[PDB]
Amino acid sequence: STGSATTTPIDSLDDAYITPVQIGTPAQTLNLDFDTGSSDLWVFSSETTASEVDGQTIYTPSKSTTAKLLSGATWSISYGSSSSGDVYTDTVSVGGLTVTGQAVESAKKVSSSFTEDSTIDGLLGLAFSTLNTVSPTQQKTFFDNAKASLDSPVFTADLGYHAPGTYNFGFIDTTAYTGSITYTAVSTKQGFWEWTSTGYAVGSGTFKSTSIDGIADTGTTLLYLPATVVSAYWAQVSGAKSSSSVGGYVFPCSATLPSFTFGVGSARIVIPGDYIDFGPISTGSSSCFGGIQSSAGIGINIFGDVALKAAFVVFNGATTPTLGFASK
Ligand SMILES: O[C@@H]1CNC[C@H]1N1CCc2ccccc2C1
Repeated sequence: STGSATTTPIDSLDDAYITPVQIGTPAQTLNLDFDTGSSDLWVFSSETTASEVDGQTIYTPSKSTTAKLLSGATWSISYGSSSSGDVYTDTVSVGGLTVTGQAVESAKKVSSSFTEDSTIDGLLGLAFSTLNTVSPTQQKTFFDNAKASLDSPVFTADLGYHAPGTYNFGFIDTTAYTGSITYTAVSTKQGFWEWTSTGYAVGSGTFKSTSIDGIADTGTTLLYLPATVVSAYWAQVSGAKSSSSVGGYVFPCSATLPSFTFGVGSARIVIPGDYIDFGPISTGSSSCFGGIQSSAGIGINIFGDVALKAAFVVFNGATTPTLGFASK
């Protein structure tokens, strides 16, 4: 089997991407944030504290004839945002691919950042099932449950810049990229799609060969890299500065940003400069927020949407997982 669904930016800045998901019988369609950095499928629900719902579409398990409460099971996750609740099993379909018995984690509580984002109805985790938070019996991701049925045990992320994109399950659309796909090793030891980039370049500058361990994380907006790398990037933008009050590098909105290249083996993925502009820091300001930021406070480097949307990305869930990147 295969599935294919369109993913859409939630706003004009590509702050996140939503993908429609059918849950239950009859179907209840929710728009979920597909997150390759986490492993829970959780949703706003009829159980969510009413004051914490502000425009989201909710899952109502009592209206699904296939929903079954998973007795004694709870979940709780933190990303500074958080959410928690109880657990149903139900039928879940993405893009025509159906899993029966998927754990659907129904929120009783969500933090303010989720409440304040009316466009995101929950998350669909695509990291490794070792990170799933359900207790006392951990549950499998949608991809893990689907994998044996898929034509090939893979999914692909093709995120658009200011444009729609696609998540495919079970096949690699050879028309969606240029050149070849370069595959690179993955460590699953921390439960992530963790890999090592071979280096970087800023604009038209020389490529610096250096190992950068990080995660391919569709649920993170920005590109978080070591302080040395990030300083080298912003040094090429006249007037850019790290702002303690804003919480990262900012730059004059009138600037033209250079591209940023990252290495995948001997291959190179070029992020156009415009992908790195996250707009005014507050409405009407002429200072803009940068899309490449230091990972120093995080403890891991994160190839978030800024990086991934410059590529066609293969999440290969074969017995030894790998990641593939192609230009597009
Ligand atoms: O918010 C992200 C969306 N995808 C998963 C979430 N992860 C990313 C990795 C990470 C590393 C250190 C501490 C927290 C986190 C949160």
